[PDB]
Amino acid sequence: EKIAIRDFQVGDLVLIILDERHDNYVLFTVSPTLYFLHSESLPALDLKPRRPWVLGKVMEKEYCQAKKAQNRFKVPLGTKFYRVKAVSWN
Amino acid sequence: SSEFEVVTP
Ligand SMILES: [Mg+2]
Repeated sequence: EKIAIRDFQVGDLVLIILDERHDNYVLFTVSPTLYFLHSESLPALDLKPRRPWVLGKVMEKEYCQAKKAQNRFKVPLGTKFYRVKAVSWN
Repeated sequence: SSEFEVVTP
């Protein structure tokens, strides 16, 4: 039970945590870059759109750029962030 | 959405 904390690659066991400032689930990381959990992943991890944290396995990642000021991620315009799909550890 | 686009690192 050891987790990656930055430079997430496919196959990494990761810690998925609720981020209330951004009102989404994110990968726990020491990097300043935001790794949002892809919304497709929520049922697979039994998270609804209150559980504080879960372990997951990274399976896909996507590099994105906010193109409007108000967005579902609550990040400023132009911000660049990742979207990650993850499944349950075991 | 048009909120965000995929971009190459
Ligand atoms: Mg982690």
